[PDB]
Parts: sequence; structure tokens; C-alpha cells
Amino acid sequence: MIQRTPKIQVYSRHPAENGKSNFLNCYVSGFHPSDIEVDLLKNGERIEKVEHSDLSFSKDWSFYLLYYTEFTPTEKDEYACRVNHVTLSQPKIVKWDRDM
Amino acid sequence: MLWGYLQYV
Amino acid sequence: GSHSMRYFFTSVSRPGRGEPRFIAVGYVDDTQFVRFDSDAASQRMEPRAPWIEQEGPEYWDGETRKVKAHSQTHRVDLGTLRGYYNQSEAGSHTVQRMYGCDVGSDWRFLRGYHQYAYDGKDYIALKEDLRSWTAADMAAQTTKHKWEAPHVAEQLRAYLEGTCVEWLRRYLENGKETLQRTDAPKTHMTHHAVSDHEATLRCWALSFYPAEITLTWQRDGEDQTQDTELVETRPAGDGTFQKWAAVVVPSGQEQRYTCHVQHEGLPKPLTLRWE
Repeated sequence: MIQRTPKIQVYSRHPAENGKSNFLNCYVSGFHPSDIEVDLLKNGERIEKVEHSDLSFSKDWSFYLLYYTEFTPTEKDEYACRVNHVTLSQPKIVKWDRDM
Repeated sequence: MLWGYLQYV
Repeated sequence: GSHSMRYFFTSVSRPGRGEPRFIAVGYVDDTQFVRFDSDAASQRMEPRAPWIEQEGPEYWDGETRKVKAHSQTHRVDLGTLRGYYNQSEAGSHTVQRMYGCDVGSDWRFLRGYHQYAYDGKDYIALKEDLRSWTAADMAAQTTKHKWEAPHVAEQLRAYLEGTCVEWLRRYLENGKETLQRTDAPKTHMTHHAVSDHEATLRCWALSFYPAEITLTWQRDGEDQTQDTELVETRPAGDGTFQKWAAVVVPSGQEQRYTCHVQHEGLPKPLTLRWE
């Protein structure tokens, strides 16, 4: 059966400014089938309060989801998104880069 | 508003 | 400008683990307004935009009734499709369905659609004339024969041209501040050295609505399509969208490059330069 790999973007809702409250987003799209695990990480550790959007899909039938959580970026804190899906041989980690 | 009259495949 | 209402349905079987998961979501243009999830506690259609919270109990009761009926038809369908394709009872499978309508600038009917997929592939789709179906294989042709019959054809037509259009316009009116808006992108550029001989220029579009946008780089007026990294347009989570486009520029050449932004909120397309 059809299996499409998730595209993954990690980014903030607003331009990141140190000390100002914001939301960290991991947008997963272009995947199939719909079973997916997505975690946000702060300094390698799983963030417990993460919400996600309701499952929807694109014109080509492939799914998309937005995972999100409130955060306050600082100079030294590292953020990442960790995704696992049937098309991935191991969980893929994408680090948050504030200019991406 | 949803459609109210779906048919089976 | 133009508008659409769309409903997206996903049903996934999970053998041995009881009932198929069923998710329904409704959008007006790029704004989600309702959801239903069969695994959630409420068993109700639920609001996902502030402007639909104004609808009274008759709306919410009626939508809940219909979405549970949709849920049940999809449960049946997963079984029928397993029969059609001679598949085992042990594997998980997905059906997806989308339907809805487009109106133009005058809010008059442009197009109606009703499309269905099994396991991520086109199964059956309503053609633009609203009477004929494109069936993707033999199994779908079996469905086509069911969905082609006199009474069922008219009913879908009455929904897509009539009800869908009426309700789209009602939502547009009732949610005017959110749905009839156009938010022009807030734009800027960043420059980062990747070595001592090259830099990345990244052109940003932020806080825009609706999601449709074009971002392109030119070097001396020539499109750099094959050398531009262009990310998929992505939700900010507050109802607006984001996109960027980046080029790697040899050091000293920044002034040859122009970023071009087109969006319905911009009276003129923007040309931006690093200078």
C-alpha cells in the first residue's frame, strides 16, 4: 500500500525574541497512512503539554497535522521535533533553528 | 452544514 | 475574492481493536470551523472557530446527528471495500472523503466536488458536470453504478449547488471579521554567511491570510527556481500563515538578487532587495 514520508518543519509562531512568550510548532505534512508520533523536545526532554490540530489532508490525500506548545525561547535552550512514522527506519529529529 | 444523505460505496 | 467550504473525513480500521477511528473537519477557505473525533469524549460535533460558537443548539444537534451518520456509513464502507478488493480482516485500511463547493467573487456557485480515496489512492470522484463519476478501477465502477441512479444524483446536486453554497455564504457573513479578511504578509529578509565566499539570503512572508502566496527569487531579473529553497506554506497556529524562500549567494553579489512577493492583500506585488 501507499506510504508517503512526513515532511517536517519546526518553527515559532512569532519571530523568536529571547524572554518573550511564543509558541513552538512542529508541522508534519505529506504523509500516509495517518498513524504518526510527534513529540516536541526541550533540551532533549519530551515536553508534556503538547496539543495538536485535528487530522486533515491535502488535495493529493496526504495528511497534515500541526503540533504546538507555549514556550519562551532563551539564548541557550535547545528545541527540536521528533517524528516517527512507518516510512522512517528510526525517529527523525529536526532541531529548531530560529531563522528557519 | 454537512450533507445529510450519504450512500454506501 | 473567491471562497470555498470543504469537509474532510478520514476513517481508519484497526482490526481486533474494535471500531474504526473517524475524524471529520470542516473548513471555510483556510479556516477550520468544526470537528468530530469518534475517539473523543463528547461524541458531538464541536466548534473550532469563535464565529460558529454563535450557532444555537439546533445547529449543533443536527450536525452531530449527521456526522455520526457519516461515521456509520464509513464503518460499513471499510468492510465493503475489504470485500471488493479481497483483503484480509487483519490489516488496517484508510478511507478518505472530501466534498464541498466553490463560489466566485460574487458569491455565486462555481464548482462542486465529491471525492473518495481508499488507502491513499483515488477511488471515485464526481466530475465537474455533477452527474458523472470517474471510477479509478473495477471496484469503483461497482460503486459508480450505485451512485449514478436518478434520485441519488439529484440529491448530491441539490446539496452542492444549493445547501453548500447557502451555508458558505451564511458563514462568510456570520464570521466576517475572520473570513472576509485579507492579511497582507509582513515581509523581511535575513542574511547569514555560510562560509567566507557564500551567504544565505532568506526572504520571509509572515502573518498572512489566506494561505495562497507566491515567493520567488530573481538574479538580474531571471527566475532562480531551480536554485531556490522554498518551504511549504505553513500555519502559524493563530489563523495566519508563513512561508520563506532562500538562495545561496556568492559573497559580493547580494545586490543582483530580488525577492518578489504576490498575495491578495498586497495592492502591488512587492520587490525586496538586500541593500
